Amino acid sequence: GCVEVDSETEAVYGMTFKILCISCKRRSETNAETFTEWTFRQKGTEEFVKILRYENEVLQLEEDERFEGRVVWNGSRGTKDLQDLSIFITNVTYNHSGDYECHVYRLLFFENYEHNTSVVKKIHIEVVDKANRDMASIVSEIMMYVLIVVLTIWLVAEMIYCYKKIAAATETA
Amino acid sequence: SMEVTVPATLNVLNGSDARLPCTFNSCYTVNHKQFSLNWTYQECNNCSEEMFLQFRMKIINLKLERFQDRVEFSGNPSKYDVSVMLRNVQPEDEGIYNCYIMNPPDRHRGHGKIHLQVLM
Amino acid sequence: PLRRISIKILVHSLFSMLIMCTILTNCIFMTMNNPPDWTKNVEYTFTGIYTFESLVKILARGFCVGEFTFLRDPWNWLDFVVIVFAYLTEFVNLGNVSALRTFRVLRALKTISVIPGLKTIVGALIQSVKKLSDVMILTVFCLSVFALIGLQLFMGNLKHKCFRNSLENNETLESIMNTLESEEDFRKYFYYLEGSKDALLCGFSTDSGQCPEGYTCVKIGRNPDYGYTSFDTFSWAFLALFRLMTQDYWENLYQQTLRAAGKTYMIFFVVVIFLGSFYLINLILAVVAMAYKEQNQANIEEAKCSPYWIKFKKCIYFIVMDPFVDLAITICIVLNTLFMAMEHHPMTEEFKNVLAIGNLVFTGIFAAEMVLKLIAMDPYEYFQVGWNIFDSLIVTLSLVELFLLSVLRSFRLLRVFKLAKSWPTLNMLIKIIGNSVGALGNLTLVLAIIVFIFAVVGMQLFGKSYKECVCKINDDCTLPRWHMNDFFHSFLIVFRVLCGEWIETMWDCMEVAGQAMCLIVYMMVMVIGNLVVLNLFLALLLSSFSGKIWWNIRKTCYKIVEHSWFESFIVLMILLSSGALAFEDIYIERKKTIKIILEYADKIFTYIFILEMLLKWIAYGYKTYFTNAWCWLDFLIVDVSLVTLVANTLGYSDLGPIKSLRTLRALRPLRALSRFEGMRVVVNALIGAIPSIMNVLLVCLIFWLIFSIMGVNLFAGKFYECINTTDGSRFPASQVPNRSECFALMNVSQNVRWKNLKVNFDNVGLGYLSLLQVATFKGWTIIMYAAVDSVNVDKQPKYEYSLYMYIYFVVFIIFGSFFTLNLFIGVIIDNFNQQKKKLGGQDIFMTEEQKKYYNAMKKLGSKKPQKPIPRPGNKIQGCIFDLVTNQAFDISIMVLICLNMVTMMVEKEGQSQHMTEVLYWINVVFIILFTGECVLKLISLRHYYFTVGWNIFDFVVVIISIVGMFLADLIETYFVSPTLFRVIRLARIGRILRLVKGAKGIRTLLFALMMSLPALFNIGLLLFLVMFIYAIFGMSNFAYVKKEDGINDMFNFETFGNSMICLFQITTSAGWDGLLAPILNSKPPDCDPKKVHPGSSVEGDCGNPSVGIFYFVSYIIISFLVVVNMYIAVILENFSVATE
Ligand SMILES: *[C@@H]1O[C@H](CO)[C@@H](O[C@@H]2O[C@H](CO)[C@@H](O)[C@H](O)[C@H]2NC(C)=O)[C@H](O)[C@H]1NC(C)=O
Ligand SMILES: *[C@@H]1O[C@H](CO)[C@@H](O[C@@H]2O[C@H](CO)[C@@H](O)[C@H](O)[C@H]2NC(C)=O)[C@H](O)[C@H]1NC(C)=O
Ligand SMILES: NC(=O)OC[C@@H]1N=C(N)N2CCC(O)(O)[C@@]23N=C(N)N[C@@H]13
Ligand SMILES: *[C@@H]1O[C@H](CO)[C@@H](O)[C@H](O)[C@H]1NC(C)=O
Ligand SMILES: *[C@@H]1O[C@H](CO)[C@@H](O)[C@H](O)[C@H]1NC(C)=O
Ligand SMILES: *[C@@H]1O[C@H](CO)[C@@H](O)[C@H](O)[C@H]1NC(C)=O
Ligand SMILES: *[C@@H]1O[C@H](CO)[C@@H](O)[C@H](O)[C@H]1NC(C)=O
Ligand SMILES: *[C@@H]1O[C@H](CO)[C@@H](O)[C@H](O)[C@H]1NC(C)=O
Ligand SMILES: *[C@@H]1O[C@H](CO)[C@@H](O)[C@H](O)[C@H]1NC(C)=O
Ligand SMILES: *[C@@H]1O[C@H](CO)[C@@H](O)[C@H](O)[C@H]1NC(C)=O
Repeated sequence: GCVEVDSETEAVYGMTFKILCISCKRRSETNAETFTEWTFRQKGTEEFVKILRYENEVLQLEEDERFEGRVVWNGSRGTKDLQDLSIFITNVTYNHSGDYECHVYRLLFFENYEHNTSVVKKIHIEVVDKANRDMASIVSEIMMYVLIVVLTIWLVAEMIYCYKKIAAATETA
Repeated sequence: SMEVTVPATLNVLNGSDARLPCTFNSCYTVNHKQFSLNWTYQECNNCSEEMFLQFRMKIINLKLERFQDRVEFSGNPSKYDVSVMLRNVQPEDEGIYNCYIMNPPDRHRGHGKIHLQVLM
Repeated sequence: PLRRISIKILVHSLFSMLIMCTILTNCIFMTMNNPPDWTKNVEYTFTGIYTFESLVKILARGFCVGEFTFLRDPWNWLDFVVIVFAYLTEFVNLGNVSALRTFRVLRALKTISVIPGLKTIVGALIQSVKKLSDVMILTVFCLSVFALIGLQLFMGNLKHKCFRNSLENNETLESIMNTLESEEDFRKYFYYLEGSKDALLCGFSTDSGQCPEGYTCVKIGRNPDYGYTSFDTFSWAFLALFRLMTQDYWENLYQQTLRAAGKTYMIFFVVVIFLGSFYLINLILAVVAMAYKEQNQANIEEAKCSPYWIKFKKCIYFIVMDPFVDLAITICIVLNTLFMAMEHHPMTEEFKNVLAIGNLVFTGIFAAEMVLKLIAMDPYEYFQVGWNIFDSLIVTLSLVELFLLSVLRSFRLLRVFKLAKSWPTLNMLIKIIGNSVGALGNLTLVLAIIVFIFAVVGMQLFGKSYKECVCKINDDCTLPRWHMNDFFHSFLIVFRVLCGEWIETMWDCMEVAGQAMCLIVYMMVMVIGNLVVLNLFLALLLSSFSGKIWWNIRKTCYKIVEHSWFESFIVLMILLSSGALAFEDIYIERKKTIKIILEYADKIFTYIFILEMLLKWIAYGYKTYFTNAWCWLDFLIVDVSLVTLVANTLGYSDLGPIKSLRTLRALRPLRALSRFEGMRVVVNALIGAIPSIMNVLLVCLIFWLIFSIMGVNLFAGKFYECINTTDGSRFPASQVPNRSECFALMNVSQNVRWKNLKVNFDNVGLGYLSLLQVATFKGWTIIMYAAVDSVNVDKQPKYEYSLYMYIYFVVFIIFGSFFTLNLFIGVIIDNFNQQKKKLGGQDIFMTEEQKKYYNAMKKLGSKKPQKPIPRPGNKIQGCIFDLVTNQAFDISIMVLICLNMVTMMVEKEGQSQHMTEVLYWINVVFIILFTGECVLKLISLRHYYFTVGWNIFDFVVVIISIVGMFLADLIETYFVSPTLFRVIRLARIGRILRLVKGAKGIRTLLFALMMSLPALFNIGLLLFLVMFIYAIFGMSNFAYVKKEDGINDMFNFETFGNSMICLFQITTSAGWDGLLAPILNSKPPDCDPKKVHPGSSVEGDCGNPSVGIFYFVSYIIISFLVVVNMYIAVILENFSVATE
């Protein structure tokens, strides 16, 4: 079922990027209605200007130029109880860099209890010119090779020592 | 079926107090809103019934003119008890006394019938 | 003179028969349940016959001598009781007629006296019970210790409920509780999981949980199950544990506590089920079986025109043609059954007719041979043979079908047995059935008599209550499916209890009939009823049973493979390789870093294994390498991994296979089997028995097929019903009687669905699955309700229309499960016996090293006397030694421990402070006295004290006990964390364990358990590996299935920890039916094929019906096979210890 996964923090310039904000209800069985707000403050500047609001099925987008155009909803569709809210940007630009805060509003319907809750997920992304390979990927690949080389060296090493001994035994008798 | 225990005939001296004792028994635990008890009197076998006391949330004594203020409730229903007391019995009190008990959730309605006879 | 006449009357052929005939008739009358008024006179006559029968015996035997002859026999005491009782009732009697009347059932017991040889069987049964005295003591003690551990660890836990956070009008949790008492009222306030009887159980820890947001967890109110399921009091805890031991609906207790308690406590259940249930039950079987052999064997040892007909008639006899004509017919019979196997709910009109045409030909051929058969040997000669008469009845039935209960028609399939004569194993099954009504007929008859008495007794005692109460038990105000109101129904409940299904029904009886009465009756049926069933099973089973530089290189590689570091290094890789498997699952997306290393890590593993395999080829060569079973397994695994790696590097991946192939990885732990010596030994034993198992399976399959075919004809296509989708409640049938009517409702109504069961009798293959559930008793009841309810193929089912179809299930259970299981168990244990004989009479469940150790444990059995010790010279030292040495002093300590044990029992939930303080203080005195005893033994004994093993255990217990009290105290001062504290107190239970030292009988049994630990460990290791492979297959395959029944948050296949919890639960095959059900549904509207699943790539939550069925079924069978092993290992050791 639903799992919470943190969004990627580096977006290549001039390429599409997807921001992931996923919020999971404590109990899957319960049914509630959700809506979301994403506010972004550009790097080097204080505060957040709400950029988009998604309620019902239609997505409302603020008129600011930084994000004018370039945004599409990648969230749960037709559910009306979103669970997963994600924003996808086409044609990523430097202007799209900084801190992103996404707040979720959920109406939970219980037997005689109606509960309104707020959870805040904030995503911070920095634009870079060229995709940078993750350090974990690089360390592991280099690390894996060393093991492959060391083991083989060890295996070959025994044979030179073991084999010579075996050859020696035949001659003695 | 509600279990009802009453004396079929109750003989009481004129001027004494007559406790009309009936036992109602059914499964479950009695509920105040749920438990309802009704008592009616008849001068004779074929005679019209006159309700004189009810339990609906609490005891309601209808204060029928024929009894003056001589009727009292005399039972703790939670105990399956719904007895009534007729103080200072008079000859005109002779007749048939009916106890009807309907107890939710029990669908069945209990009925006890006492023939009260007044001595001399 | 009169005495002679009476005496003459007393011993007569007819009189015994006359007394007996009336009694059987009397039994039919008890079954009335509201007999007419006219029947009362008949009641008087029965009273008359007994007095007359009773009077003569007393008149002749007594000689007016005090009835010395008459009352000397024990059975006669029973008759006197019955006569007075019938008579006493007319006389002034006690208030409860039903309680008093129940005695009349005693007359049924008289039947035991009248039938010849029955008296002997009952006596035989009582003798067996005597042997069970030691096991009973241990069982009570064992249940008692667990009850104490359970109570301390889980008391008050079942209470948790989710209480909502915001309350209007300044209400308080305390204020709310007293004022309201209604399910509707309660629901508004606490969570309640969509129609469950009670509130959802919540938990404090991260592992357990969880309550929806806006609801908080607090503990208040009654425990679930009417308050019956709770760990609050010792008595209640004892009932909960007893249920676990007999494994009745044990899965729910397990699921419920884990949820409130948290998953970490799953450990408690593993130890209890593994030691408490599998082991304790086995001990009972061994003792009953062992006891039966001595008595059975001991008793056995003491004994030791006209002329034309003849011409034509002679020709017919030549026509018997045993070499070919007789043989030819059997091929025909096998073919016929196969023909019958083809049926389905939906059958085309042309196909339906073809089946009819085909049947007639077969019916005709069987009759012609019979008519033809008659001419050749003559009628008298013809009916001489039993099979012939058997064949004749079937043929006659078919002829009648054409013109003159069509079900009987379905009956010709039995004919299939005829093959029994040719088959060695089938002959055995035929033999087993015969023994029950043959030599063992008297014993089997007793079972029938006992079931009858209980059904009637239950009916008399609780029949009235169920009707009046109904509501306490049912929301609707109508009788539940299982009730004690009628004899057939009362009988069904008793039969259910024979299978271990007692708890579900008992809660119902208790609500209506009260705790004291319901508990006593059910407990007796279970203990007494089961003992008879156990005796029949065991009795039946036992009786039935009896340059050339290349050469140097080749030599060297051989050196490398043989070397220990390499063998050792390879094993480490296997464990490590297997472990990486556990990490993958739904949560892998999170923790992206671990995912990257694991992906890379596998490549190094693939290279190492491929490298290792090459060394194997050079060292062994191809011929040696491929003639080994293990290597093929090993060679095959590397290949699957190798193909994925080559395909993966290349790209061109994810196109089904190879992608399906990736799922095959779960097989990686499989190479581990060869490496471990312990695991391999167990596997060798199973391979030895597969051929033997195969033979029994064939008989089971053929036998089950007849039941399955029979079932298909009766219920095929009749399980459909129109149900309200919101609550899944079938419509009344007053409206929407047929399928056609149901559809009209849908057109004008949104949520009404016409739907099938999912496990049913639509086709022969499905019938096999339905039968499997009934055989195991899991998921069986849903099916039975469907069968009885059913009316016709396209018609809505009426409630309990068939009612007598229950009989079909009862017959299958007796034949399908009781007999085959008898056969399955008999062959497997025997095969194991042959294996033991072959390998020099040595246990086949232990590695060679284990064998040396097993012998050392055997040495502990010896009683050679240890040195007495010398009193120290000092008198002061000596008197203490003198006092300590005395046996009387030791008995006092034993009494003291028992006193200590009773103190623990008094503890209960919400006891109060004054109560709590006294218990704490009494406990301190106990610690001081016990510590005091230890010091005293030490002063006198000195170095000698340390010599005894028991003294050391006693000394260790004291150290643990003082520390436990102090640490709890330090913890209280330090504070923070209640949970560490409860576990700390568990130390006191240590003193109770010392009781074992005192009882000689219990110790022998305990010693036996210790002896089998080495064998049990190997099986446990093998079992764990199989469970592990399955968990991995499950994680990939079943995560994402829609959550329905048995699958919910927790107890789901989403992660490895979760998968393990489920697999352990199903090992006992409990709830296996529930888990399988979500997997079965495929396609709308059962499920959505493409579902978003936020945070993951995968789409849809549809179980694979084919893959799911193979997986659950295979697991049930495999686990069962290994469990047969535990049964075998325990029995062997038990016979040896008892034998010594
Ligand atoms: C199927 O069952 C549902 C669930 O009870 C029924 O829905 C109820 O209908 C009545 C009257 O239409 C409403 O007052 C209740 O509120 C409904 N329950 C809820 C909670 O929705 C429904 O009537 C049934 N379907 C049909 C066609 O009868
Ligand atoms: C299936 O059930 C329906 C419903 O009763 C039967 O069709 C008719 O039902 C209507 C009510 O709408 C009655 O007026 C008719 O009398 C019913 N049929 C007849 C001939 O009386 C129908 O017969 C049932 N059987 C089917 C359709 O196979
Ligand atoms: N309904 C059914 O199959 O009846 C048998 C019994 N009763 C239940 N309510 N169960 C819950 C699930 C289950 O497996 O069906 C079962 N769990 C066990 N141990 N036996 C089953
Ligand atoms: C990028 O930012 C600059 C200044 O912050 C602004 O003038 C420009 O319009 C932005 N780009 C777009 C496409 O709006
Ligand atoms: C996210 O938006 C892109 C824009 O085209 C769309 O193609 C993609 O399918 C969306 N995500 C999903 C639900 O696959
Ligand atoms: C990105 O924006 C530029 C304008 O600066 C536009 O020409 C280009 O088409 C955009 N990229 C894509 C993939 O459309
Ligand atoms: C709760 O619901 C109300 C609707 O009455 C809405 O105005 C409010 O914003 C919600 N609360 C939150 C925290 O969004
Ligand atoms: C009140 O008494 C009458 C007798 O006339 C009876 O019919 C009725 O059921 C009683 N009311 C209730 C609520 O039981
Ligand atoms: C608590 O209950 C009292 C009733 O005595 C009420 O007057 C008061 O308003 C309640 N408190 C709150 C915070 O509502
Ligand atoms: C609903 O019944 C109406 C009759 O008014 C019919 O026209 C319609 O086709 C039916 N619905 C379906 C899905 O067949």
